[PDB]
Amino acid sequence: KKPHRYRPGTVALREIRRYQKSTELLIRKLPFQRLVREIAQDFKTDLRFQSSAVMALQEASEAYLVALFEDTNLCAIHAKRVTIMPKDIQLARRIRGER
Amino acid sequence: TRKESYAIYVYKVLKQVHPDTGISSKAMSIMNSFVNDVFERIAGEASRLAHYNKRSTITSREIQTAVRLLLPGELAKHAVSEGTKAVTKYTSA
Amino acid sequence: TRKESYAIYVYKVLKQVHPDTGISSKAMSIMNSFVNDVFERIAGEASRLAHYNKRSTITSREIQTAVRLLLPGELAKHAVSEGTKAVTKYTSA
Amino acid sequence: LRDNIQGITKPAIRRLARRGGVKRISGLIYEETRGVLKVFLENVIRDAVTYTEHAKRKTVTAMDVVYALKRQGRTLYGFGG
Amino acid sequence: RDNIQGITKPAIRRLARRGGVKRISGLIYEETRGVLKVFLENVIRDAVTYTEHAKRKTVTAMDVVYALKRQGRTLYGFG
Amino acid sequence: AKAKTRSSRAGLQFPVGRVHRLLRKGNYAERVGAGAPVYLAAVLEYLTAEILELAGNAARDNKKTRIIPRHLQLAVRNDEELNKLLGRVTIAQGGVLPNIQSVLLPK
Amino acid sequence: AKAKTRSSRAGLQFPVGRVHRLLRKGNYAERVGAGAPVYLAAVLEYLTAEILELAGNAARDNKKTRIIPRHLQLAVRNDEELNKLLGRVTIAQGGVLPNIQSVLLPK
DNA sequence: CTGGAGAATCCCGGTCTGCAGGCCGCTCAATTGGTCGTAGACAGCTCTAGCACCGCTTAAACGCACGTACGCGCTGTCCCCCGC
Repeated sequence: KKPHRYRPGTVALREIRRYQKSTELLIRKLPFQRLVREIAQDFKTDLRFQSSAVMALQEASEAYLVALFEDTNLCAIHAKRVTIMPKDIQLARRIRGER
Repeated sequence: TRKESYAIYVYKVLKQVHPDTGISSKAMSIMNSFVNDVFERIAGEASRLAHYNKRSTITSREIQTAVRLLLPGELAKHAVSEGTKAVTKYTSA
Repeated sequence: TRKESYAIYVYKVLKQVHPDTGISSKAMSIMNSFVNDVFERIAGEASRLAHYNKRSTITSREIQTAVRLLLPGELAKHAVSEGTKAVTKYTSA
Repeated sequence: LRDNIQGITKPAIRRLARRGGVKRISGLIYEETRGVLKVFLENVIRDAVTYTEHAKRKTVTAMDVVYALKRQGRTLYGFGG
Repeated sequence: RDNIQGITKPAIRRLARRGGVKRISGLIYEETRGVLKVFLENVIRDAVTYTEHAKRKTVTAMDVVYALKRQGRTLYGFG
Repeated sequence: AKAKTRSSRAGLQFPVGRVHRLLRKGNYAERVGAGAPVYLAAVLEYLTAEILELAGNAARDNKKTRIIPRHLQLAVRNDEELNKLLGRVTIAQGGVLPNIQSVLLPK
Repeated sequence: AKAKTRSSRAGLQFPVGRVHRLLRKGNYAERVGAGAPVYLAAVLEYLTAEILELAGNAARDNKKTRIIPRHLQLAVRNDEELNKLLGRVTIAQGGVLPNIQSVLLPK
């Protein structure tokens, strides 16, 4: 009569393995399209969009985010830590040249 | 032979903004390098744009778009204003 | 209208090296884009080489130089060998 | 169109980090991720709209996105070429 | 022949100081030597390529300028 | 005599004539040399052969008869020189290399 | 009639004729618009004036009558938009901005 | 060490289906042949700078003594992120 729960972290490793083998998008399509159109609203009104364009933005953004996450993980590990801190992201972006 | 540069024009611009400030040779060499760099960047972007729209002519609109793409914010706005004013003045003249 | 691509030649090469291997449309487009990008890189580098040397022609020597500049090590050497072999064969025949 | 950046839910960023090889994640990360993503999207969309307008068009094509990504040093294959 | 040892530790320390570095480990110097060597190969290879394509035997500064430019490191003040 | 394609003359799979046309239409120079398009076509063909060979090896390793973007990404990233060449390229639906840092492994 | 410079007609200091000639010989497009070199020269002149003003300010702050590469570097790095524009540009003998991290300061 | 237990994953048939690839008609872009103009290949000339050498001079690198603070290991606390 025990809940039989897994230890903290093994599930994280399992999902890391799961998501490092797949290739599909990880973000819901409709919210991403809504955000993209909202951002584009500030540059020109009544703008129409090809669907292939929105897929292109989604792919590029997810790839860039994965790269940034990988760099941030290295930065945090350099601090002998296991959890990711925003300071790691800031340092990584600064080193990349984005800051 | 003779090699052309931007020394005289940069000198005149300097005398317009700072009518008393001198300049060294290394500085104006850097000036000419910077001018050439910007020229090549804008011209290449304009050529890319013209090829993008299947057109054989490079007009001032292409340069305006290229400047908007290459310069950040306020610099782009001010440069657009300068180019528009110069074009209008030359056409009127 | 009609758009052209490198699809047939890519499929030919695929059958040459892996005669029993198919390919999806998306991957096929990926190779098409890759070939286009490499074409642009080599062409731009060759154009810069010609302009630097004040030349009117893009010859195979410029192509070889651009290949050396843009390719890493063994890729560059093998590509140079392949290009020289193809040029020799075409010249002879 | 207001309050869409909240559309990127915490599980989505979690999945993104898991694909990024991240095992333990702080709770005060997600808003930073959203801000950075917003900056990147703004930077790309600005140039994409510039390209679309220079062509005197009213719809944004994927090919415009391709040019915008290329000019920012992030080349993407498989979207027209 | 060990010109890589021509890069003495005072010069490395000076460069670190201009870089705003206060405390330096002893293992740093050889690491800098290696990284600088790698950078030098990367630049010089392209420089020699340009010199050869021009069918010349003397490397010009403009060759170095082009090599740096094509590597994403633009340099001014030399042409 | 009957027309003989320059690709066949040089024994290549890629269209040398189309390459020459693109070279002339790219505003790259005033005039285009005779052998340059052949050289470029040969180089493109060789690189295509390299990437296709690696992708086919990967797809067979995954035990599929068609090459998908995942196999392309695996082939490009696993090769040192190909990854070096395509260092700044994003492959749609390419996924990531299954790499995990050692420190996060359960000990 | 007497020759009048196109720069004077546009009220510019940058040589519009030289710009147009370089555009023609730069292999950018088959045809060049008449209003193109004027626009390009105007943009170049504006940017030159901006950075020259900043460099003159820096040189005056150093009580020097001539702008040196150090002044140019200081002006470029201090101006946010200018620094972003020349992000990957290295200036010879420009030095670096004097900046020291807080944690290294004595406490 | 070490069986059980439970959850997670793999695998092997069995079924369906969209597209990969082959086939076909056509057409326009590649080809062939001939003209002509001119870019650069080539030989030749000049003289600049790049290489080498030598002798002083002295600032900088080097070696070393010495001392201290900091990177690192260790420990206890709590809170906050993960598994559900």
